[PDB]
Amino acid sequence: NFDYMFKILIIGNSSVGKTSFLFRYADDSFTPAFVSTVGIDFKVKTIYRNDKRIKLQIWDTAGQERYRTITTAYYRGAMGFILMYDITNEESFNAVQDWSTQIKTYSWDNAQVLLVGNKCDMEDERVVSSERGRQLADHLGFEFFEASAKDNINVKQTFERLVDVICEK
Ligand SMILES: Nc1nc2c(ncn2[C@@H]2O[C@H](COP(=O)(O)OP(=O)(O)NP(=O)(O)O)[C@@H](O)[C@H]2O)c(=O)[nH]1
Ligand SMILES: [Mg+2]
Repeated sequence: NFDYMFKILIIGNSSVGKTSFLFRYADDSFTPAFVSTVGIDFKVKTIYRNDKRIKLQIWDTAGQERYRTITTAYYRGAMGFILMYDITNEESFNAVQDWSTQIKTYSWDNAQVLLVGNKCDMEDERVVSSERGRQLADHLGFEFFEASAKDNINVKQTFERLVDVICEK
């Protein structure tokens, strides 16, 4: 049913929009409701790149600290990570460094990572500049993206770039 299968994990503080990000990408759907993820969830999505069928096993992790042990247990085997924060939430941005270290502690075999500042549609409520996001991504050695699960801005682009760097690894 596939030529390659890439395991991808979406991590970051609770409420940054990780589930919404996946919901938009996999089902082209979005819900304004906040239904916190219990531990970890996943969605499989088959994409077609260079005439090849790549199965994307996407794990949607819970952001709350109490689920750290449950979620980090899935880091090994992950080939790509979407480290997400909310442009309207400073605390979620300040947590990026620690999320980055978490990836280093539990990930294996040079997993690829993209830093994503979600909810970019909330321009009037923005608290973290794109400049700061880009600057942190650079220092962490990650490529940067700002996106919107709500307005469907850069969700596909984010996932496709991740698939590219994983494939070209
Ligand atoms: N305006 C806007 N709201 C968004 C966006 N993405 C997600 N949200 C909203 O932010 C809230 C939390 O989103 P959710 O996807 O549940 O976040 P999460 O990071 O998965 N949470 P947890 O880690 O607690 O499971 C929801 O109310 C959702 O509608 C976005 O791009 N724009
Ligand atoms: Mg969630």
